Amino acid sequence: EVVVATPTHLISWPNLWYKVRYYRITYGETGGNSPVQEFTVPGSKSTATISGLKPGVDYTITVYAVTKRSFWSNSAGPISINYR
Amino acid sequence: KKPRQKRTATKAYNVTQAFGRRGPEQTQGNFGDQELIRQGTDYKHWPQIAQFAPSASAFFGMSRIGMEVTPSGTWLTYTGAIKLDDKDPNFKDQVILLNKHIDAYKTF
Amino acid sequence: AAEASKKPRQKRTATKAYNVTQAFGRRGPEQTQGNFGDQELIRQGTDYKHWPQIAQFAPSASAFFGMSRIGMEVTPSGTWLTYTGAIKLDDKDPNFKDQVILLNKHIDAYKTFP
Repeated sequence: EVVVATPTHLISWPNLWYKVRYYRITYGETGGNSPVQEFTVPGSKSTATISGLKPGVDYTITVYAVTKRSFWSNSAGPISINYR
Repeated sequence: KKPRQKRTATKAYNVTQAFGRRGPEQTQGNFGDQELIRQGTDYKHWPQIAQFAPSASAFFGMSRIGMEVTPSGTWLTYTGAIKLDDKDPNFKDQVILLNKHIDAYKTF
Repeated sequence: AAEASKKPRQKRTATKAYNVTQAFGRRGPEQTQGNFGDQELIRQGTDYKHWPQIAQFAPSASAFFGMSRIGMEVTPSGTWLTYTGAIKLDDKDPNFKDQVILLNKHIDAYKTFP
């Protein structure tokens, strides 16, 4: 809904969190008999490039915001997208 | 028909249709038990819940408002907190009513 | 100023008579302070010439509860209902460029007040 994957793969998301430190991005095959892979992006950026993968298999890119503790910590949650 | 933020959820037009499924995602609503999802503003205990919803003025006066720009588009972000009055005779029932609706979906 | 105050904070209407600072406290960086409004909006509340153009982004009650990440916080300062979300501007609307211009004016205004 808010996460976009513009081909050439470039992931982009709006900052919906209070006092973001950094992000944690996970990616692997939707379903899939592997664990997701995990890399970190500075607080200041809200894009990331994903290279590798495979065409034809579905992917789930999830964005996690690591943030200062606040009144909104308790209710926060990731953004995700599915593409191929 | 109406833009999301102006939509009224009713018996005809459920919370799921108007506001999407309840969910853990930052951009998903988390509030409402099965009964609320199904009745919206027709819900028996709506005005007990509605007394906590800000007016336009108070929305813009109390909250923290941001702007975020990306491909998906342009998002106006809002973040705030409404202080419950603990002298209020009905304080307890206000709390238990709110807590029953928060994160309800996780158990259904 | 006496009657517009008795209302609980979240049902108050800011006017020239009862202003944004009176209704809703100072603009500030603190987690429970507001940060929207230039000096004219602050002083004028809902009498601002362009209030309806800001109003249209305010959520109905249904939407407040339907869209937001809703939360509870229990602290020595008391018990709080927390809310966050995001409202998508329609960039297909003819006034989109103006909407952005108007809201920019106000967002974190207080930080460039003389």
